[PDB]
Amino acid sequence: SSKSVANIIRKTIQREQNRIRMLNQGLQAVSFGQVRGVRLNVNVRESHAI
Amino acid sequence: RLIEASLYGGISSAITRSLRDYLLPENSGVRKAFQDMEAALRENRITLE
Amino acid sequence: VERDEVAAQKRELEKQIERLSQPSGAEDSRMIALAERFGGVLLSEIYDD
Repeated sequence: SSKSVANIIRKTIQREQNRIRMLNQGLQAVSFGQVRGVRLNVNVRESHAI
Repeated sequence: RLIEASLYGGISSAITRSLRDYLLPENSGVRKAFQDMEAALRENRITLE
Repeated sequence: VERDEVAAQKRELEKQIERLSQPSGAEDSRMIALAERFGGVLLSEIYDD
């Protein structure tokens, strides 16, 4: 019930954010014309955060 | 979609639309607990109908 | 008698299935709360992958 569900959801979210952050680093400093880097921006929706 | 988008090149429209569907794996742990806990009610409701 | 015996098998099957359900199938009745009441993590969950 309650808190434990929130904790498993939070840990899953945290793990996904961290893995994305690791993938994200391999793409730093890639030169394509005037583009110099690429990222996958991950964010949490407010209506679900509250 | 992946292969042909690579073949022709460019920022694929379809990949861009459904980005979460492509980049995130689906996790069962959050769900199956509640499917099993929910089971007794589901059967009862179906029986009543 | 045949009805009751088959019922016993079905009950055993559901209990067996239920043990493997959630969150990382274990003695979930108390273990999840026991896992958070100390600053720890369930070992079976560490070896999920």
